[PDB]
Amino acid sequence: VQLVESGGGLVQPGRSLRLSCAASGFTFDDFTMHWVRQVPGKGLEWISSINWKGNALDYAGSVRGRFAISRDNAKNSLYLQMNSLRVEDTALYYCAKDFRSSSSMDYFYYYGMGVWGQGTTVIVSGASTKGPSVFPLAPTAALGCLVKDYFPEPVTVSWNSGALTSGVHTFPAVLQSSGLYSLSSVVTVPSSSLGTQTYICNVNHKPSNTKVDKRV
Amino acid sequence: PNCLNCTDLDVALGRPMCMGTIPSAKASILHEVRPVTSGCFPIMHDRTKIRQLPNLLRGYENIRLSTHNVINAERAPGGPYRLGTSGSCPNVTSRNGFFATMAWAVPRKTATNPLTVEVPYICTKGEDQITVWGFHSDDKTQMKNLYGDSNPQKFTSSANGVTTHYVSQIGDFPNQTEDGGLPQSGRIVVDYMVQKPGKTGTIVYQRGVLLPQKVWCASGRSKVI
Amino acid sequence: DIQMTQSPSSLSASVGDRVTITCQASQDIRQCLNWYQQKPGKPPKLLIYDASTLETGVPSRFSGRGSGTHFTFTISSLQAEDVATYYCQQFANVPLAFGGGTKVEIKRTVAAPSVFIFPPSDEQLKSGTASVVCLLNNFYPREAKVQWKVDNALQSGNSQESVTEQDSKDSTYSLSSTLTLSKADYEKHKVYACEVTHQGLPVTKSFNRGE
Ligand SMILES: *[C@@H]1O[C@H](CO)[C@@H](O[C@@H]2O[C@H](CO)[C@@H](O[C@@H]3O[C@H](CO)[C@@H](O)[C@H](O)[C@@H]3O)[C@H](O)[C@H]2NC(C)=O)[C@H](O)[C@H]1NC(C)=O
Ligand SMILES: *[C@@H]1O[C@H](CO[C@@H]2O[C@H](CO)[C@@H](O[C@@H]3O[C@H](CO)[C@@H](O)[C@H](O)[C@@H]3O)[C@H](O)[C@H]2NC(C)=O)[C@@H](O)[C@H](O)[C@H]1NC(C)=O
Repeated sequence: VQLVESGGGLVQPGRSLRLSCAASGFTFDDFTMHWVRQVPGKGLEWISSINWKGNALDYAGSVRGRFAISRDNAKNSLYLQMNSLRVEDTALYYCAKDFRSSSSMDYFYYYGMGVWGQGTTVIVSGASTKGPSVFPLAPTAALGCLVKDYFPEPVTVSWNSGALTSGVHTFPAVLQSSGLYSLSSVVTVPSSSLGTQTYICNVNHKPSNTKVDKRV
Repeated sequence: PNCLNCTDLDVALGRPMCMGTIPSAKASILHEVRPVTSGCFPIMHDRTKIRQLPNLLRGYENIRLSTHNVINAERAPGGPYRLGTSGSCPNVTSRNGFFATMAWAVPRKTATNPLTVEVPYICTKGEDQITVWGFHSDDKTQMKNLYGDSNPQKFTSSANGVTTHYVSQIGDFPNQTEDGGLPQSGRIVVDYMVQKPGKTGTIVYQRGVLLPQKVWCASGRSKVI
Repeated sequence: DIQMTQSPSSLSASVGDRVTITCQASQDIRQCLNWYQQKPGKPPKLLIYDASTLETGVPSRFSGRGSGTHFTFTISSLQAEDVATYYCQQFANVPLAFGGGTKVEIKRTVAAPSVFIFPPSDEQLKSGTASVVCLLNNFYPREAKVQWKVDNALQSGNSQESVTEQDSKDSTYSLSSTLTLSKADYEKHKVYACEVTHQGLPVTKSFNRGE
């Protein structure tokens, strides 16, 4: 069972955007589908829920009249068309499967949400996208990369292109006084592996299309 | 039958929580000239003769509901169908339920031709079989969400030589009377056809049909006062 | 609307302790509650549904109990990988409400943080800004005081911190302090030192400009 959220990014307040949830691994047209957002730092907030058909739609009050939920049982995709966006729509939007194949058709088709996706980041802001600057951290030993001056969140840092995950510490971003973000990523490596071992960090910022991933 | 809250027509419809052991009696009193359901999904009862179903049932000394479904509703003509439930019909294990006598053949969406179904006499050698059926109809925009047709749907059943017709209603639904009290968008019409021993029943239908599952097997005669 | 008053707000307990979380409802839901665990920065996994039944694969030390308006979630023996933010959620009414959440962290021994220092790189001083980094790695408790010292002088307001969550294994934290200066200010002083204050370690890791 997989749930993949896509389409989240930087948008103006009041404009439109649409997320897509591509499902696979189970009979999508039998279950009711959910939407839950989580603004960074706070907890889970339910957005909307569509049943196995498109006949029944439920909306939380904060989004009623602005958002629209839909689904395609052929291409097993859940949709959420958000309109008249507000800055407090900035959150991490989760796509959720309801465990029960309840053909309620009236009410109560929502239950324990068994399966969740990894979410997509939505930040409603009228600010400038800024592409990150990647600086190394000069060195059992310890090394890392420094990513400075970027907007908005998030950013992805990989080490040895995903092979090296042991002893990795990627710190939460710090919103600097200028309005840009700055985090750091370090990994502890033995002192034997300075020769014969090159350590490389994968820094990618999708809003600025600025990946070019560089070596330490 | 020691069961609670549940009216006589309510048991006659197979409403959840009103499945129960039906005793036999050789004398019966008639106390409801207008049988009333306090439970299951809202019904436009006067559209058909459905009100006289339980009073017809008591006329038989021995009455019992079929243990197995008369048909399996998922593979009926017209594409695979889901089996319907509802919140107005609380199943003690699930906030949703429905009649045990019928099924909601709701398509997985295109206009369809009239579909024909024969109904067997699965009941025993001599007991008269009452077959209960019906159709749902909602307003225009939900008929589109539910079915592939916002036009009125055609229905007709035939058994024992009695050939009836029906046509569903869209919009302007009467308020919700004699139900579970939860605000719905659509309405339900219920009718029954009786099948003599050995004979079959026929039902021609379109989108919105309620296919039967549990049919009555009634025998004997009970005096009525 | 039904408000989920989840409690506690945040707790801490040693490994093996009994952890208990209560969730009240303002109105009767009667079974339609279920508990989620937050793997940090990762999805929610369902542990308890219908307030007492146990999900496929989740261990036996997790238990839920309650009905009506009072519900109880209990971890019989707290483990280190249980560090998470747990959420209750009622699905008895058409609007869905999630509890405020409870942060779970491990009470362990005192761990001394490994201290390293990183000067501003050749690439960064090309721009005209200097960012000096001091790493506090794998320590407990969370509280730690680090003060920057430039040519034997305390700075204030020139740096920012970022702490990782408690790691699923070894139940420690890791801290990053980022001293930021203009290149005009970085080449006016020479010795940069990082003085930390913890229980396990006064310790200073310093570097000289370009050595
Ligand atoms: C409350 O609703 C449930 C769900 O409709 C009713 O339970 C039904 O129980 C029957 C008893 O034989 C189950 O039978 C078989 O289960 C398999 C596997 O799910 C299914 O594929 C077969 O078609 C057959 O029905 C059945 O699981 C279950 N119904 C469904 C649709 O799964 C129950 O009778 C209702 N009333 C109560 C519990 O009072
Ligand atoms: C059953 O019918 C419902 C319509 O009935 C009324 O609908 C109006 C909604 O505007 C409400 O009536 C109010 O009544 C006051 C006097 O009692 C008026 O002064 C006031 O202005 C307002 O009109 C009320 O909610 C409701 N009352 C009653 C007794 O029904 C309709 O809304 C439902 O959907 C329908 N339900 C079904 C299942 O068909």
